[PDB]
Amino acid sequence: LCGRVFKVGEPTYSCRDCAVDPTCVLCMECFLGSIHRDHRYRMTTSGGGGFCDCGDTEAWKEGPYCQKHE
Amino acid sequence: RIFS
Ligand SMILES: [Zn+2]
Ligand SMILES: [Zn+2]
Ligand SMILES: [Zn+2]
Repeated sequence: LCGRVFKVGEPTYSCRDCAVDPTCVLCMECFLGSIHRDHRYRMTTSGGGGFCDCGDTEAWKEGPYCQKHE
Repeated sequence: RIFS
């Protein structure tokens, strides 16, 4: 899986429709290849640290994987 | 998840 660790200043994305909780996040690559790009998404600027949740079924009510990692 |  992705597993990407966020860097300082990096955009991170959650989906208000599908995230199990507010800490559930995707890196830009996964977000842009996910169903969530068509949903009510939210972007935050990373302070660094933390990681992409692509592929975690516990993190997403729908569409846990992006097209690249599925 | 976001940094914890
Ligand atoms: Zn990712
Ligand atoms: Zn992915
Ligand atoms: Zn979604």
